[PDB]
Amino acid sequence: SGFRKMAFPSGKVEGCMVQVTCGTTTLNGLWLDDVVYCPRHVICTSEDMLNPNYEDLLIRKSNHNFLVQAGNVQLRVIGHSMQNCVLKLKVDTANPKTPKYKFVRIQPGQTFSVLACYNGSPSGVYQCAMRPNFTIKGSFLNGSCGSVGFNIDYDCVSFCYMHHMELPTGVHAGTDLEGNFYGPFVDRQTAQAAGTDTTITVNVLAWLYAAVINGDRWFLNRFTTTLNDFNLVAMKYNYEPLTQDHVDILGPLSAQTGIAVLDMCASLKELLQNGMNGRTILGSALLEDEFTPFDVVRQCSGVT
Amino acid sequence: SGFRKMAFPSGKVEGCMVQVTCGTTTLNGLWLDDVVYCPRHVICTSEDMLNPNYEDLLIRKSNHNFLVQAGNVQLRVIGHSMQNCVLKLKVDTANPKTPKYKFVRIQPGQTFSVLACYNGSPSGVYQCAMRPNFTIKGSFLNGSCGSVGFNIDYDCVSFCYMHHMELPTGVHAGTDLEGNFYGPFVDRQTAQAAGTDTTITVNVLAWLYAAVINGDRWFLNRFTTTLNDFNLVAMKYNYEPLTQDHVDILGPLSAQTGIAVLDMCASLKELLQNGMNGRTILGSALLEDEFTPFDVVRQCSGVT
Ligand SMILES: c1ccc(SCCN2CCOCC2)cc1
Ligand SMILES: c1ccc(SCCN2CCOCC2)cc1
Repeated sequence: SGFRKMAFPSGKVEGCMVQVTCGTTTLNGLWLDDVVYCPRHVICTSEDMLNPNYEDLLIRKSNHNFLVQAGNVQLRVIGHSMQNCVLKLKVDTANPKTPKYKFVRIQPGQTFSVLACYNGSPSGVYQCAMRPNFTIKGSFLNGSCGSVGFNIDYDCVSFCYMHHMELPTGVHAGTDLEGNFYGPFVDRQTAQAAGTDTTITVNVLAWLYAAVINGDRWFLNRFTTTLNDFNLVAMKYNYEPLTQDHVDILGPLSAQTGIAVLDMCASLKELLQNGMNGRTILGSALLEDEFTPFDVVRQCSGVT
Repeated sequence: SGFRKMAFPSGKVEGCMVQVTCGTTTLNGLWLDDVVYCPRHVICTSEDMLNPNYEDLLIRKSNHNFLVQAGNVQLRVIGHSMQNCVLKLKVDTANPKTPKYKFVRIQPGQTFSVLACYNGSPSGVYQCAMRPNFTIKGSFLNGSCGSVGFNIDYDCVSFCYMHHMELPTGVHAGTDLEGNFYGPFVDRQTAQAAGTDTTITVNVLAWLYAAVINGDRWFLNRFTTTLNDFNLVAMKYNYEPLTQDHVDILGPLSAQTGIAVLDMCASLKELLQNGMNGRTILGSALLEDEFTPFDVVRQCSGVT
């Protein structure tokens, strides 16, 4: 029993982290096979970052300008290319610790683990969610760029995020591993404001199911609702609309607990309208939205 | 910027996890050098667990009754001994992935990472604290016993916890790596009730400092207090007494922020007396106590 905000074990990703230096900028890269992936802004001076022309800055860079260090050993760069907002540095050595892997682009509401790194060395691992406004709420200091977000399926690491920047509001923006930003963000030091940070409703419902499975049940009420009625309440409270696809994904948790999805929606509706009245659910005084239905099943069933 | 509940990177510990089976009981062991450490209740039938005599049960066990599997490869057991509530299985092979390590016994209020494992395979990593009642609030299903808690200092893993049992209240109890339980708990299926789960005051103050460093400052007030006055409030709210040792440990955070420790105590006093009034601090609607002063400095400074 118990329910914790749990990250994937980080060892497979730890084995992939390297330091990339270009001139005076050092950040992190991801070494998979004979390619090192890193944010393209590694080529920028803090001056360049106000309005960088990346193609023009890169003309001034040779293979030997990218210094790649894996532990205390230098890798030989034998090619480089820019794919969207990432650089791919071809090295002469395949990473011997390369796990089975994929590159995936996640949808808002999806959770993943971040291995926060500095100078190619891991500092910590935490769980977070792609917010509906395509930001994440991370913990990143200068030097953390190129840190990655991932999910694991048994022995296959799916990489979904590489860290690139902090908005003036202290929320985080980044790319998939093909270098495409999540949301409308660009790798430039400009005014970039995030949109509404709505609550990920299907994840709150998943976590309420986790609560019931773990014996936190005070919030279960006598009511039900409809998807349309619930959705009127969701819109009022800046919650994401609930779809039938979300209802279907919650089916296994509904089945385990015997609480119909729409009844749990009616419990959620009362919590929104009434507040928690100083009570907690799974040690939280707010409704947690960074567990997916898949996360709750995985944790509640003990998948390795 | 940002502040996350962050676990240590788990790779060094992942390399140490093995499956231990005795008869029909499978749980996790920790393989360091040529010794595998696991809970002694691996020798018990669910029947034995009501009133086990471990010395008598162990007489019936030979080296060949302990099946130790590291990945898909069997280890040869060449000796076994019982140290308090752990078994030490001597194997014929030193773990080649043995990190630099220590065994430490932590104090209540200290935080550590747990690598939750099943059948010797890692499922997840999370951060938690030794509660003042010597329980922890984990996420452990059947088969998770022998999962370990640890801290890392650069390249040295300090192991502080091995998981042994769940109390009837769904909180967790375990040992240090010499097999001594934290608190008064025993490895028997009996009535064992936990004492008061007080709040770890020095950790709340550390997290309020983290909040100020990260720009969450609404709760800063115009007041100060004394250690005696604060402590009268702490006792009323089931907070641990604050000592001058705690004040001294908060000194670096006081210095960074320019907020005297006793002024932050006065802010905490007002939050206790007034509540949060529907506001949040670092995305929490309650006062978080599972970050130590050392954790806040580590995260806020980017140690690897
Ligand atoms: C993010 C990162 C990688 C992928 S793999 C599919 C992408 N393709 C395949 C390779 O050419 C470019 C487009 C998906 C999402
Ligand atoms: C917990 C686990 C191990 C230690 S090392 C010091 C313990 N000693 C040394 C070995 O003999 C038994 C006593 C400390 C706390």
